[PDB]
Amino acid sequence: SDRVAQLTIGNSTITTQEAANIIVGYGEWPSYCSDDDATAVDKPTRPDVSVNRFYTLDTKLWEKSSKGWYWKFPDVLTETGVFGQNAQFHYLYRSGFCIHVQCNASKFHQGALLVAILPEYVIGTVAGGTGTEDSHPPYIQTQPGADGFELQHPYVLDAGIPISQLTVCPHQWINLRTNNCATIIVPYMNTLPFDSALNHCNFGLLVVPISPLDFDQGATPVIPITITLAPMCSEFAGLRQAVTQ
Amino acid sequence: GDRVADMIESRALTQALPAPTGQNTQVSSHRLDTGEVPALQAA
Ligand SMILES: *[C@@H]1O[C@H](CO)[C@@H](O[C@@H]2O[C@H](CO)[C@@H](O[C@@H]3O[C@H](CO[C@H]4O[C@H](CO[C@H]5O[C@H](CO)[C@@H](O)[C@H](O)[C@@H]5O[C@H]5O[C@H](CO)[C@@H](O)[C@H](O)[C@@H]5O)[C@@H](O)[C@H](O[C@H]5O[C@H](CO)[C@@H](O)[C@H](O)[C@@H]5O[C@H]5O[C@H](CO)[C@@H](O)[C@H](O)[C@@H]5O)[C@@H]4O)[C@@H](O)[C@H](O[C@H]4O[C@H](CO)[C@@H](O)[C@H](O)[C@@H]4O[C@H]4O[C@H](CO)[C@@H](O)[C@H](O)[C@@H]4O[C@H]4O[C@H](CO)[C@@H](O)[C@H](O)[C@@H]4O)[C@@H]3O)[C@H](O)[C@H]2NC(C)=O)[C@H](O)[C@H]1NC(C)=O
Repeated sequence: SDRVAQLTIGNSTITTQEAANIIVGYGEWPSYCSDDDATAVDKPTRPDVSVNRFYTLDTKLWEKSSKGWYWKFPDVLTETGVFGQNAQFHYLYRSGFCIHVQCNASKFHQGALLVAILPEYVIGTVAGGTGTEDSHPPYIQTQPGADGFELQHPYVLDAGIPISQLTVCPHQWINLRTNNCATIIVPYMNTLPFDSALNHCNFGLLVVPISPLDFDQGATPVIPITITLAPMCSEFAGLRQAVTQ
Repeated sequence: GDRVADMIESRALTQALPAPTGQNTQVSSHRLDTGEVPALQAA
């Protein structure tokens, strides 16, 4: 009654029969902006079906020597579907997300992942190596899009913060002896109630193998990791022509 | 001590309303209506 689930929203459902449990980030569901909070005076659009779908984005192969990946949300979906068309026309934006990452393996493979969220995941550099040149990260390390980006130094998460206490932020583990998926429901976290969808990326989805993959030779050596996400309770405002960046 | 009627018959337009905050914006919808036009002013 906990191992088996089904998440239907929009026209797309996903079934899982070896889940762990759904955690709701910071204990509350995504919701619409109340009139106590809103400052924009134009009526928002709320598509309510066409953008609240599980978008399956990409597939990272996980071998025995991987480091970890990250996806900046919502810039994984400003190139995809009716979410990517409404977020490019409209200046303002708010939504929550239901984030579901699948990674199946046999009952002989082993290894654990820490799929975790963290809001305002800013990216530092190696500062020129020795630490004296103020190098800023490029635009693709900042906002990789639906392609994702691989961590260089996952012990410090490319930001000088340790991964050992990433477990404070909303997370759950995918260890291949127990579960194969990890649902994380995230509300809209930001100070101001709407923001731009092209500039500001509210959070980043860190997916790091902490305990590495291991399997005896003869088993299937290709163990993919696919993340599917669904913008919940999304609404846009401030209509103008299409910007792409 | 007069019999004339000329002498015996011989003011702000705006009211200061209290306004602590800026005024709210009530919900409007579309309107397809002739006769009345709120945009066309006379400057
Ligand atoms: C001029 O001159 C110049 C100079 O020379 C030249 O150049 C050249 O070029 C060429 C071409 O390109 C080249 O060659 C190539 O190479 C490549 C590479 O190699 C490298 O690298 C690798 C990598 O590794 C990785 O992975 C692994 C697993 O796999 C792991 O373990 C590790 O760790 C790593 O990891 C990393 O990375 C990754 C990526 O992804 C990531 O993710 C992670 O994170 C990490 O970081 C390596 O390994 C190698 O190493 C080597 O070496 C060393 C030394 O030190 C040793 O120790 C080792 O062991 C090795 O050795 C081995 O191996 C190799 C291979 O690799 C071989 O060759 C040798 O002999 C031995 O055995 C390196 O470093 C490669 O890849 C390639 O190969 C390919 O091809 C060939 C022919 O061509 C063949 O034969 C093979 O087989 C292969 O094939 C494959 O692949 C493909 C593509 O990919 C595919 O498609 C196919 O299908 C296949 O697959 C298959 O098979 C396999 C087996 O193998 C299996 O597994 C699978 O499943 C399937 O079935 C090539 O070779 C070169 O290099 C260069 N050079 C140099 C020096 O380098 C030029 O060219 C000229 N010019 C003209 C015009 O000519």
